[PDB]
Amino acid sequence: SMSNEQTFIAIKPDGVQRGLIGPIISRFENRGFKLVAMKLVSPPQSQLEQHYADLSDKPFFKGLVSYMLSGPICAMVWEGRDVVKTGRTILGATNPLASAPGTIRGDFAIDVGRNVCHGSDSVENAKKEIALWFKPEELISWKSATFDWVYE
Amino acid sequence: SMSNEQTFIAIKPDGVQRGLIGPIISRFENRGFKLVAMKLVSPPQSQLEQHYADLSDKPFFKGLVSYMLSGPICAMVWEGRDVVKTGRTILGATNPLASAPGTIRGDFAIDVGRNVCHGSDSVENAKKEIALWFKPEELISWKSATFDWVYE
Amino acid sequence: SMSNEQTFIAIKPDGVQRGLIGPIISRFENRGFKLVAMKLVSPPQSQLEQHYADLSDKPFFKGLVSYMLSGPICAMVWEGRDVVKTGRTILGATNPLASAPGTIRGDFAIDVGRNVCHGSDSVENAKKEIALWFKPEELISWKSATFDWVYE
Amino acid sequence: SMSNEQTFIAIKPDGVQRGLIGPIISRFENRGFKLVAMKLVSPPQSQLEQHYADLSDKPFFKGLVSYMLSGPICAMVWEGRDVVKTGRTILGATNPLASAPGTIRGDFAIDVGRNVCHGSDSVENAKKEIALWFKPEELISWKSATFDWVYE
Amino acid sequence: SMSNEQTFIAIKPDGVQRGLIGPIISRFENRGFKLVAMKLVSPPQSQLEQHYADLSDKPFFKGLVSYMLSGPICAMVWEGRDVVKTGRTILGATNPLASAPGTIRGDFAIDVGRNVCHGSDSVENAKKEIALWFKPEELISWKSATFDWVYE
Amino acid sequence: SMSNEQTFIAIKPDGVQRGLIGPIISRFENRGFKLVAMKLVSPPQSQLEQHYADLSDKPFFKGLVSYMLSGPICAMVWEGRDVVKTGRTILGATNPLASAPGTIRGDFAIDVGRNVCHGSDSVENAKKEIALWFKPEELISWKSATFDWVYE
Ligand SMILES: Nc1ncnc2c1ncn2[C@@H]1O[C@H](COP(=O)(O)OP(=O)(O)O)[C@@H](O)[C@H]1O
Ligand SMILES: Nc1ncnc2c1ncn2[C@@H]1O[C@H](COP(=O)(O)OP(=O)(O)O)[C@@H](O)[C@H]1O
Ligand SMILES: Nc1ncnc2c1ncn2[C@@H]1O[C@H](COP(=O)(O)OP(=O)(O)O)[C@@H](O)[C@H]1O
Ligand SMILES: Nc1ncnc2c1ncn2[C@@H]1O[C@H](COP(=O)(O)OP(=O)(O)O)[C@@H](O)[C@H]1O
Ligand SMILES: Nc1ncnc2c1ncn2[C@@H]1O[C@H](COP(=O)(O)OP(=O)(O)O)[C@@H](O)[C@H]1O
Ligand SMILES: Nc1ncnc2c1ncn2[C@@H]1O[C@H](COP(=O)(O)OP(=O)(O)O)[C@@H](O)[C@H]1O
Repeated sequence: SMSNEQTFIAIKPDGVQRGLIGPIISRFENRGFKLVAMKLVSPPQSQLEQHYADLSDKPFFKGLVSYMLSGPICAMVWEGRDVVKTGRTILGATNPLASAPGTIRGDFAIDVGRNVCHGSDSVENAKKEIALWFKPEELISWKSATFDWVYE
Repeated sequence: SMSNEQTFIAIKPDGVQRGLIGPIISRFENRGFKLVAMKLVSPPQSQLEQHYADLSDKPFFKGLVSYMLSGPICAMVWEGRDVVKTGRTILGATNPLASAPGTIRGDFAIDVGRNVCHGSDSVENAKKEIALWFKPEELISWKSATFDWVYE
Repeated sequence: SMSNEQTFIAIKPDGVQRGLIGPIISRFENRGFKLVAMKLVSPPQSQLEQHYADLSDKPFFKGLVSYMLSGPICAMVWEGRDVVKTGRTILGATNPLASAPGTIRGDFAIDVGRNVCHGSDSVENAKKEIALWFKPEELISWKSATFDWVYE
Repeated sequence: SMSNEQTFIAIKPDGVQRGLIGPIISRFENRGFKLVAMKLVSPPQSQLEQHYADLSDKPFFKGLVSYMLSGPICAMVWEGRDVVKTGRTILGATNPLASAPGTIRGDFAIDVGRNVCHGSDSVENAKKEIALWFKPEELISWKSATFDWVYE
Repeated sequence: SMSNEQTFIAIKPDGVQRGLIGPIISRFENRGFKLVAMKLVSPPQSQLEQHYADLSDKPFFKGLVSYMLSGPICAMVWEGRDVVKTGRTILGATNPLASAPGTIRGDFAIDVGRNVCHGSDSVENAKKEIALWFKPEELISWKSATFDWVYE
Repeated sequence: SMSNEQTFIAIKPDGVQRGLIGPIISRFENRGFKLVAMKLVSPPQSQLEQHYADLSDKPFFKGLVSYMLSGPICAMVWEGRDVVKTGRTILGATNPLASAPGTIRGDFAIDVGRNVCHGSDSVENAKKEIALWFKPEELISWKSATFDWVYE
């Protein structure tokens, strides 16, 4: 689609505690995507329950929210062509037992409840998650010096 | 299912000769598995033949045994949930021709007779290999400081 | 001194454009320091002139401010024992021509006007830079799961 | 099947511009393949048109040749068993959207027109591409010290 | 001066706990030194007190032995020309505050009591430490395939 | 001073044999220097003797020449401000015993007769070595997409 597509990527509290902030950012950075927003944050419980509002009936919802509250979160917005779908491919399968080596979860995660990172699963959910986690002023506008070498 | 499942991972003499001990250990270390036993050994021929007992009448058996005798072996025991199956996924296909990049054999190996590493193919074979290569006191009991961040 | 000492580290616009956000964060992360605040920001010219207010009489001041405005900045606050002095050691000499390999500038920078990163040179300047760049609510409070293994 | 098979790998101008010469070479070097020829060249227009002669009727042909002329190319010849097929697997799918993480394009590329690298798709085309890009005297004959550890 | 010199390198419990076994081994492996013995052990109290016998009058002696007992240790014997002196340089200064980036402690450690690794400080002390931590049968004799390329 | 200063960097046969082409290129590539010429060559004895002409009556001259003939050499020309002096700093001390970790020889070499790489010691010697190893048309003229972010 368009090279200005954006997605929401968040390093979960287990990824921060295990020192994976650098490696995870390098995966998207080396792929050619543009970081337009990033901040370390500890959101309230109500925001995390809204982020996972589609899973409010799951049995693991209560444990998921409390685990997302157990530490800081590195919330990011990455911009690039097909960055939503490609971003999920970089993260790996939701259950890292089903993820392939070379992906984030395939290299670092074991339990589905401790899968290190989060990524938007659709363009519409990406826009809803970006507006939920970031203010419009936190989206930084700039052009990469190698844009014409990453994109045709 | 059980987070205390154990598998036997061994760096074959070609992996030792090519300076791959560090990177191979980092594959399991960065994934979140616990190293409970490790030693550099040059095991006798009988132990290696007992290790590959199910392949005694294979055409490549004699060559496999002498090649496993041609250099030191880094024998390891890794502990973690589904470490047996996931460990095999980390190693890649037995023939690195069929292995995917991002795995150990997919990044370092070419020939099936020089596939760099070994991994237990099942839980029962893992217990038999662990008892064959390691004495019980050589398995170290300890608790990882990030156990609760790797497992839910 | 105290293990709660904080310093201000910022990835300059040249470091962001060249894709060094991941590697730089990994230097402090692998050393054992705790990231307590981080955000991607494009500060106004007045804030950057206050950040370098001690150099308002330098001939390179006008070019320094405009260069700091040419792209986004990854502003960070790292916490750890002697993190101010050790942080400068990790960055390297101000002129990367005088920096040693293994440091950030020793591995990535050439020109002093394009030295990729910034670091506070004293505890007092660190407190002034932290309050200048970050709001008090952006400092996230948490304890690393390996704190007792990094510190005695 | 034979260990003396050769393929032509070429780092495209976008790969050179984005500082990927080192990492791409390490992918084949760490796998066990032998570098027998390499040079940084800026070939004439007629050479690139012959390289993609089978795509002369494609609508993107003129733009492909023009973009391949816009910068230097790191032309290489790698030798090893099944190096053509395995080399293609290391590069990843032609469209980086379909490429897997762990491959070259899966880690570094996004656009099909900016897939940073090229590899021969067959042994016949490899010989034709090697004869087109290299003089026979530029292929260096040597024996790797770890040959007997890579191959059985 | 002789290439058969041996030193004792030991990854301390904090190094094991922080997932640094792989990276530390790669430091010596990539330099050209040969691993002739390695094991993951949890030594008794009397062995650690003999290891630091020269520091029995230090005030931090009791705490040092207790902390060295609090987790597993990766005991290693590396062989190479001037491996004792060069090994100390690779580890870095005893106090990580004085260590340089690029060394093990300069990249991973902060506290003197948590410097993640140990190395023999002399050839005489290396022989004493090797005889204390390893049985003679645990030192594997082999010839590196790149020996004639590491040494003249 | 001049950003178009050029130096001659060559990977010696031991560096090629030990699979160090990728990492060595990344040292100069990540620092921000521009690769303008590169080729894998097996130069004749006379060229190598002319390269080390100032050492003709040294005791190690004959051994140095035959060792430089024993394998392929990756000859390169790198361009950048103070690339000659900084390039030598990246390589480390001639005797890797005296070299610091973080440099090429400090991370990969042990013996002075096997110090992996070569670098021009002065600007005038660089011009003489570049003309000795490379034809003028083999030097590629191009502009890095991040030139204005590496240099002020
Ligand atoms: N069975 C489970 N047990 C515990 N946690 C789970 C389970 N399934 C999903 N989760 C957690 O809930 C989050 C939401 O998962 P979901 O949105 O369905 O997939 P994804 O987050 O990969 O798009 C996941 O990131 C995962 O950490
Ligand atoms: N056709 C073959 N030729 C040579 N060696 C082989 C062949 N098949 C298997 N081997 C070697 O024998 C070992 C045992 O193979 P097997 O146990 O069947 O696969 P895995 O090691 O993946 O469990 C392999 O690691 C491989 O190195
Ligand atoms: N001579 C110079 N020319 C251009 N820019 C300079 C020069 N000296 C310093 N700078 C820039 O001004 C910034 C402030 O430098 P200074 O505060 O003196 O050292 P540091 O920032 O390393 O503590 C530096 O980060 C550098 O990028
Ligand atoms: N639809 C397209 N649009 C733009 N460029 C393309 C397209 N398809 C292929 N190319 C370019 O043409 C080159 C030749 O493609 P092809 O030979 O079919 O794939 P491969 O290079 O993987 O063998 C590719 O490397 C790619 O950069
Ligand atoms: N002042 C101190 N406080 C706490 N621990 C110390 C102190 N000095 C040394 N140690 C510990 O004792 C060990 C032995 O120190 P020493 O042998 O003098 O240095 P090295 O281990 O570099 O040879 C060190 O590894 C260090 O962990
Ligand atoms: N004493 C020695 N013994 C063996 N080889 C040596 C010795 N001194 C130098 N050499 C080799 O000769 C080459 C030329 O040395 P020299 O030019 O003086 O240092 P540099 O290569 O750092 O400029 C070195 O790269 C080294 O490999």
